[PDB]
Amino acid sequence: SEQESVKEFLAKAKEDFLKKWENPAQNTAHLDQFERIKTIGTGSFGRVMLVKHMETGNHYAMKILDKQKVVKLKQIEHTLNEKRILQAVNFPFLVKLEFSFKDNSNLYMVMEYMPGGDMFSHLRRIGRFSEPHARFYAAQIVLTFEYLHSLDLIYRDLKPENLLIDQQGYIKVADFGFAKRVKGRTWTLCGTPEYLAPEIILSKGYNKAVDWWALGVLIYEMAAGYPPFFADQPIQIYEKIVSGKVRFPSHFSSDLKDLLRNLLQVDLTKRFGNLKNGVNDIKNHKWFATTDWIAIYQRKVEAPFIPKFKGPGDTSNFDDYEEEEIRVSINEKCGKEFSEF
Amino acid sequence: TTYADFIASGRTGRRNAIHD
Ligand SMILES: O=S(=O)(c1cccc2cnccc12)N1CCCNCC1
Repeated sequence: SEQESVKEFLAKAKEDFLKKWENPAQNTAHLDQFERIKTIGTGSFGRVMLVKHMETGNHYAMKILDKQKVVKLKQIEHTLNEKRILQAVNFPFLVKLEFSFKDNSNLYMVMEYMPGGDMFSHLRRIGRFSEPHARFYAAQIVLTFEYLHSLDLIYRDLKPENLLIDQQGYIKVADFGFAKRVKGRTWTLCGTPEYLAPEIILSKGYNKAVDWWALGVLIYEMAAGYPPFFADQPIQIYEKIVSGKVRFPSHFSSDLKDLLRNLLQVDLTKRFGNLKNGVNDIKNHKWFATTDWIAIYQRKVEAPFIPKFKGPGDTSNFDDYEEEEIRVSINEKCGKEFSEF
Repeated sequence: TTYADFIASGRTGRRNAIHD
């Protein structure tokens, strides 16, 4: 019964996505419509600035990508993926792209602004989240991954740094630099070292299952306060990931441990989210027995934590960064490479 | 403790994505 309604939701959600996917929105604003206030982050590539749209007085987070820097880092195809996917999608725990445009020098992606900061800041500061607090957030990622994978999208960069906390204490996934629409396998080495599935490390050719492995890393990090595999250098992290051993805090409930052994499973035929019953092997698990999935989607569950509102354009929940000027050259750079943007 | 080893490690700040 439950599953047939999920099916119906997802079929309607796919029709919506396809229209925007085959016909992307393009050139929907211009830089001179925004007042630049402050740099509030750096992503996989580029920088993100608090801005204010003059015509509405809305505040937004604008990501700026230097087209020449993107070509040198061989991210052309990934940045086109990123804007094409983000303009097409629509789900409550995905940050919304409000405008996109480009000029002679840069690409711009203007997104809704979450003044509360990201899970990284809050997690590091308090040390670790309780299990109920961790499950509240995990549940949102489980549904989001359910939404994305049904559209044939792999996300490929789950980590606390990419999860914004809204004014209701719910998540928005906020960086799509590696998101990709693929049916079947793909091979690019990308993601963040602590979060990489063993099949990525081993140049093996992978699918959506790497997102579920990354979920296991996230849950563990939220509940332990540190990642399951850590070291001072990436190569030392990769050895630990491929070894196939993992150790849990003594405070993890036996159900948490058993969820996590099934997500951090090196064996792809045994890894939860991958099997015949897909996402329901996760959703029906015991660690999740208290979770009401519809109440999470609707935002009826009480959030464990609500960031302090110090205004629509307050930036105290982000760190300070170096301010680079936006330089727009008088000549067009990389026109052909980015024509579809 | 494991928490103490992590907190003394060089990877407690924001982690960059990797690539080819
Ligand atoms: O500055 S952000 O890039 C950012 C990106 C996209 C939308 C945003 C909306 N509100 C705040 C920050 C936002 N961000 C802070 C930590 C770095 N990782 C991604 C989240």
